[PDB]
Amino acid sequence: AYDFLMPSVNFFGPGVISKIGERAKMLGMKKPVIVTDKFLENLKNGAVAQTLASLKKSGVDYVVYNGVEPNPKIHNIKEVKTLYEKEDADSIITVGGGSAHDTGKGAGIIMTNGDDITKLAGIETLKNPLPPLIAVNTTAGTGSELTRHAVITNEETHLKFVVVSWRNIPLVSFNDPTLMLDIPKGLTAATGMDAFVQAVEPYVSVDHNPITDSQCIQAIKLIESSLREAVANGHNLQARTKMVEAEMLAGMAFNNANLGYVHAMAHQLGGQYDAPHGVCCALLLPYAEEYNLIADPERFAELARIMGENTDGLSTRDAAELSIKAMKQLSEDVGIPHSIKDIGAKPEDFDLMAENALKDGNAFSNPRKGTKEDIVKIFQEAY
Amino acid sequence: AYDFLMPSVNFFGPGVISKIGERAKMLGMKKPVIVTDKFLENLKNGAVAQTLASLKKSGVDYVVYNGVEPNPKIHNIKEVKTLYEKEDADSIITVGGGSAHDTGKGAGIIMTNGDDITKLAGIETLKNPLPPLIAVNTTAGTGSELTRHAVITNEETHLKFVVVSWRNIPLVSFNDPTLMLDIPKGLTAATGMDAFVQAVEPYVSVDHNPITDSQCIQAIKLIESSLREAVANGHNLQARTKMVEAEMLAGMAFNNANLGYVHAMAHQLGGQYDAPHGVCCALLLPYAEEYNLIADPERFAELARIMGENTDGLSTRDAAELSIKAMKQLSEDVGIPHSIKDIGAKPEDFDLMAENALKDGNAFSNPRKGTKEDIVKIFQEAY
Ligand code: NI
Ligand code: NI
Repeated sequence: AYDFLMPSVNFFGPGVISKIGERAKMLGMKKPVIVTDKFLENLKNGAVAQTLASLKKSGVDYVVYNGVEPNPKIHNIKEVKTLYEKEDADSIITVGGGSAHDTGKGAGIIMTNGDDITKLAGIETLKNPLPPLIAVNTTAGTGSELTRHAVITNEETHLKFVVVSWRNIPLVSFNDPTLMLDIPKGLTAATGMDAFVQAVEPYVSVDHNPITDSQCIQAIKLIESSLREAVANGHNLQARTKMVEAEMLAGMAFNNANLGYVHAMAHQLGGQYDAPHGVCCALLLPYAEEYNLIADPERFAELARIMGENTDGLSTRDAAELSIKAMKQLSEDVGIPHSIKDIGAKPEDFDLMAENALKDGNAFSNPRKGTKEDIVKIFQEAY
Repeated sequence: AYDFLMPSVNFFGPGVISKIGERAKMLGMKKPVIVTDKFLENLKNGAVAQTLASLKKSGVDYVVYNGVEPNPKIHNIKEVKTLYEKEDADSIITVGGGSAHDTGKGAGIIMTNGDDITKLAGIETLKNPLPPLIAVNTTAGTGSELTRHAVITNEETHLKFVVVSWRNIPLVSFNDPTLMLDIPKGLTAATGMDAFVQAVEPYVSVDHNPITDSQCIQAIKLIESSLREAVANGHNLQARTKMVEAEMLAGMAFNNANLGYVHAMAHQLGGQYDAPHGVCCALLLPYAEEYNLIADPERFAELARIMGENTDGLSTRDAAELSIKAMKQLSEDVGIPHSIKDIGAKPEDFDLMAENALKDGNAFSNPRKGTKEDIVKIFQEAY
């Protein structure tokens, strides 16, 4: 009736990378495709270079794929899957942010099943599972290394459809804090807000449960205390670790109870202006939730306490505001723009972009379903 | 460096059973051994009868094993594994309490690897994993359907050794609240305390982490509010559900940070007097933790708040007591005996049983390592 979908093994803390090399060995895998963006291939902090070697070190082969695109295309999947057909892979290893992992998952399902991303779009339509996937992740925000979602972009009506199948879930997650030093200010603030959005969205979600609620708060608790630190001293590993924790505890929950509107709205803005996922999420949250108050502000009371607001003066509805206050404040501390106008949207675009909220699968888990009116009026509120 | 080990799919709420039949089908399995005790085979509330049929209903075979013994023996494993060699199994399904699941896991590992429970005892010594295991569980306490532990008993020195390998972890967990109506007063109080012990033990544990801490409290939060209910109105499903939640949220955490002494001590008493695991755990907890105070009573402050104690008057050490008070009170509400004397132990046995605490692997995760003296003095305190 209600399922809890998490990866079977998740490694954490420093060494987690090397240790997953060992676990990729002890799992009996030989020749995998590595899926990543440009930056990491080019760079060599943690890079791909330090992994490929660490991968060969515990006795295992390798072949990389550079050309991964932000907003993973149906083309990238075909390019990277065919790319390894020449080496006949058994495991897949994705290094990078969200955009990387979704592709790996794309190649994944299609590498086993009938090669057809949209035939495979919807809920759990696949019969076979993806080839053992190991998600080495470098962002502190998106939960994709654990998540059962791969969203693949496709340039026909420039559609963005969803493969929400369980047999996407990776076999092992790995989060080495050190691969996340790569994140510079701008990006740790972006992903760091994204994760946190992912945490409140399900915490108020229609389909939240004990487990969710639980992981969701501690995630925000960990963000309050450790986010701003990482944004200043990106080098501070201790905050870079607990931020990594947050991102997963957040993942755990948002995977199992979905998101509300903040994501449904911000998904549209992210691929109709190509504005970054995390910032368009941060800039929208306080208004998307200020709306959500009426239905369940009893829960924001927690969101607030988790923010470290002393709410024992306030009643339910009024405390729920102080949470919106602190949410909004936090973003202005990590240097997210305060209004949408800055990101460069336009009021003439609002009626169109809002119709597409009805279409985003994630929207159904909002605690309070809203008329075409009030949701456009949220975009105005966003201004 | 730090791993998080949970099953890949866990179902919950009513229907979870039938739904796992579907998932056993959609996974492409044909002929499994079912592992259970007497009671459930004999009985037919949820029984095995309702499962075997529900299993055949989604197109899959079946063969049961009745003779599972409390404190699973090395003999039971051999009996049930050979039992299905005649039908050549592909999946395994265990229905029942902890004693059931440990056996299923035993058969499991040995059904793939060199048939040698103790050759396979220790940490992660196995190379291959167990045949896909699905743990339908009927107790509200032991986490075994998720846990990476199988402890197999063996009558040579009457040793009780541990197969603490990850490749034990089941492929799917299922918790249908309705299969837990079978639990009568005495047993829901026993397991219900056991789970809760499992929750504090890691919450103070040396190797606790954010995820642990998180799941651990909500587990106790859910126990406070819903345990006593289930013990009175065993028929009350709503409390029987949130109790089922607790038991796993507890599992999640105690699997990843181990336990302290309460378990290390109570394990000995459970197989040197054959007294029930849960009650010998409940009767010991307040004293095992009253000792633990000095090292970290800052955390009991939470345990307490999670108990619903208003602790904002008290300082760290004194609040930590009120938690011991409430822990002790809770057990006397669900009708656990207040002293060990009642269970029928003896002071002459104490020096012997205490030496065996040094041997219990779980003991190493106690926040405060204790001399042979103070731990025997805990048994006295237990009196
Ligand atoms: Ni997101
Ligand atoms: Ni136990």
